[PDB]
Amino acid sequence: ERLDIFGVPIDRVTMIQAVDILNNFLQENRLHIVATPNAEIVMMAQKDKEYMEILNNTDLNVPDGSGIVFASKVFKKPLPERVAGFDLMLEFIKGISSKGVKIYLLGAAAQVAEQARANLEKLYPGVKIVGTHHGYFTEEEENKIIEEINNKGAEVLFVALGAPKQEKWIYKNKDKLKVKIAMGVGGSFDVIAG
Amino acid sequence: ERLDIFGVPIDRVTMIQAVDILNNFLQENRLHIVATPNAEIVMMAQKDKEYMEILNNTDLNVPDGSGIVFASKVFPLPERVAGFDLMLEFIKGISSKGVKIYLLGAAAQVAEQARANLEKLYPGVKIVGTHHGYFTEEEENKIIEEINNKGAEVLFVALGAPKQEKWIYKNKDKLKVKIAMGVGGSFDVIA
Repeated sequence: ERLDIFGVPIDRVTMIQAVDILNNFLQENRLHIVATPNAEIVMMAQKDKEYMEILNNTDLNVPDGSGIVFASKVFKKPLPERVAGFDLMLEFIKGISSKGVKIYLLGAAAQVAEQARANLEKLYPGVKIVGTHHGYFTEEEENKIIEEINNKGAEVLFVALGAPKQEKWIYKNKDKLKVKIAMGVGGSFDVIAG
Repeated sequence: ERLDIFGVPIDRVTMIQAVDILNNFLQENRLHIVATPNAEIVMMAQKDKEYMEILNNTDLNVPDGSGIVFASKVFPLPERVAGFDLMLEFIKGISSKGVKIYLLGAAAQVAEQARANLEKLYPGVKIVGTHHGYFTEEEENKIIEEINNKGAEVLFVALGAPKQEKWIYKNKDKLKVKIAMGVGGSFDVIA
């Protein structure tokens, strides 16, 4: 089920299998941490012990980009396909948009997650995005942000802070966040906000 | 020819067109800066004025990943391209042409392992030198001099965005290469 790319475990999953695993996570009443490691993240983890530890403690590590798939070719069972973290997020949203799954968007500059919300509502009619908040917050602002996420009863939280900040923030707040899925999505809100 | 994605100019090119442009850059006696902007880079450039300036002064910006292509759907980029595949496809073509390549970046012996693996993958490839990326100021002088003395034409900079673009741009008048391109974690995955 998993392969090791320089200490980083990667779930041997296709896009469809990753979406199915995320849907199954919604049936388990606990926080699930999802990361999408790519070649850049593997490189970063070699120099960042804390990041390497987090990546070894997530519920699902979906491969992102081409580089990580190429690295897996050394194995008898390589990674089955090239997956983009961006496409995984959209495909997962698409499926839950008709199920009433409460989504929270946290990250990017002022009004970017609001614009992303407006655009996702047009793209996926019926999507339930319960709240949004910018990603250039201090540690002081953090507790009020987590309280709003929890008060709105969010089931899925997309964290557009960029790697490794997004994984580190989720992991540090793993016992505070009352969501079922927390997933780092990097620049995904910016490109949907157009 | 170029699309603006939140201030970042993106060359409206397919992978093959990008490879053809890079081949043509080898015929021009000047440094060409190549970046592969993705959604993450676009986001970084909104808060980093110096990075935004560099991305507006590169010779070629090839789209990387799905997010940036999705953003272009407003009016689009012809295809989803990975910067990693662009690097390999460009190496593949120049491996039989004697084009000198320098590998700079990544931890300890990763760049040298990447060199060994590229020599197996593309027989005839001319990688004249390698160096790790966690270098000091005194080491930069030695690296730049090695790059120029060995006569490298193509430089792959595996330092990660924005460090890779910033390092190339700061040293744009020191580097005697025809192409300098940031490649992120590309050496690690070839090693």
